[PDB]
Amino acid sequence: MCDRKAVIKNADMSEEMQQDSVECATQALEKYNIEKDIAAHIKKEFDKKYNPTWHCIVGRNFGSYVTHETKHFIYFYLGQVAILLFKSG
Amino acid sequence: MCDRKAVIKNADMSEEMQQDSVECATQALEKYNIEKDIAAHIKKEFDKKYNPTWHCIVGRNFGSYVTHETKHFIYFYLGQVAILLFKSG
Amino acid sequence: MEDYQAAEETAFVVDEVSNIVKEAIESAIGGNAYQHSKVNQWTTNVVEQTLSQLTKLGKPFKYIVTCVIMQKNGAGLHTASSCFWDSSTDGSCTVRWENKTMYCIVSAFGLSI
Amino acid sequence: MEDYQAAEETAFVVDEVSNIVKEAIESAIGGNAYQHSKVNQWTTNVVEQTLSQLTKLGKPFKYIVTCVIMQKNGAGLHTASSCFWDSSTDGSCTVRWENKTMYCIVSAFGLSI
Amino acid sequence: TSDAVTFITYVQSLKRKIKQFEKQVELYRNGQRLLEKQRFQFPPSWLYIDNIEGEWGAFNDIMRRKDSAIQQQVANLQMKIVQEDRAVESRTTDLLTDWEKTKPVTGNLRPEEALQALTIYEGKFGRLKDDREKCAKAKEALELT
Repeated sequence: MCDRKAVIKNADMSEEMQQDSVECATQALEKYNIEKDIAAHIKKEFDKKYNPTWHCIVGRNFGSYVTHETKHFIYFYLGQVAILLFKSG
Repeated sequence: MCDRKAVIKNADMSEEMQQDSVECATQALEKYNIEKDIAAHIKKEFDKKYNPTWHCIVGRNFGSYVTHETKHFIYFYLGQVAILLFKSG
Repeated sequence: MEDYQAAEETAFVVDEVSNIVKEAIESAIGGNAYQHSKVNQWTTNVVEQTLSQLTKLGKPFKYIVTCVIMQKNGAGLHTASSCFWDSSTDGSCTVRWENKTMYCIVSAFGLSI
Repeated sequence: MEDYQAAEETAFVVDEVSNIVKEAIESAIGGNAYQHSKVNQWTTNVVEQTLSQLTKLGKPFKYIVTCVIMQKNGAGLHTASSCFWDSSTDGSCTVRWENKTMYCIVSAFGLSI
Repeated sequence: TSDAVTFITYVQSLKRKIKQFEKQVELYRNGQRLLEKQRFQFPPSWLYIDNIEGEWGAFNDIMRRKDSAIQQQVANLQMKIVQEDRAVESRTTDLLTDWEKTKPVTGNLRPEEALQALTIYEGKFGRLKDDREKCAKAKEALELT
């Protein structure tokens, strides 16, 4: 297992869901190679788990400014991949 | 005005709405040098004009998979800059 | 011919009530979106233009007009109004307008004096 | 003393109409939860019950009853009405009710014939 | 609003603490920096720094956006408290007149029945005292009137 340490760069969250995000994003990165598809996989899996709807981006060079639901916003780094995921809707 | 041709990849929203996005995005790119500030500009002015809640992503490479309400989705290129703007809230 | 003209003058025409309500609503709100703090002012406007322009008609009618404004967030819409008057001289007109995020229904009742 | 009793009988008394609206809402709605299908039935029963009770009063008033029933989803609700009549005789009564999941605003207007 | 203005007082009591916590965060935001240049292995359930800093900035902004705003519109509350204390003074004068009228100091009245009457008077007098003291405490807590 490639130990890609997670550095979560912002979160209005509980910790358990943040670590779920880290683990499943690591799983998606291990499973797929397309940033759009990584975000897609993570978005469906949280939509299934903690009820819709989120918005997930996976990439290297991107900047974001959105409005999210309270206690439902995370943004972290795995390896060289920044992953944002916020619930709004 | 540097005629950065807005080659528009994905669009579920009207053409005047497309052109408003393109004009004020040229505005945001020509006014700001940080993609985060560009996205904040565009989301804020769409929140002012087309009501909350907007979500703007400005970047050079990224993978996005989000759920948007109908008639409220754009994903285009200004130069090499990819801009994804969608409403969800 | 004169009797018909007098009856039309003293009648409650539904079409002009719909037009007057639409004009009042459009002047008061127009392209503005839904704002909870401004619903009070929007309703007050709609009703005051409606009542003023209905009084400007000069018809011998007591006017009762009600305005309801709604956020679009999936909530249901309905307006039910059953009344008891003389149908030959008193009338009612309900106008529903909607925009991207807001519903506005105004019901105007004109009763003979 | 007789004149006061006659005036009370012939006047649009607000609290009686308010209690009529409460009885109509409680009978038609009660504690049942909001359902899109039953909204029309609830509104029709409320309005007809209010109209029947107002007519049973025997007062020479034309009665106008409007009912709004609302799903609770965080949307603000405001109903406004500014009207012209002879304030000495005609009256109005707007009453608001609510439960865990529903609002209900009923407006009853009585106009002297 | 009393309870509300109580919480209003509460939020003022938090303001200093906010600054306090803020500077702690400042101290913290220095120490954690050492953490990465001392090569720390950050645990998974460790909530990372930028998370808390973003949400705390959001906290402070929302508080100072809305609490202050709701604080300025207190004139309606001010007049409500004014009329409430005016009614309290009116009821106090009415109770004064009732006490002057009600004096059972004469020995002809039955001690038990006059005792029950004085007990009803003392119950409503305690209610009046509670009303007066709660109006005074609301006035001094709001402290703008």
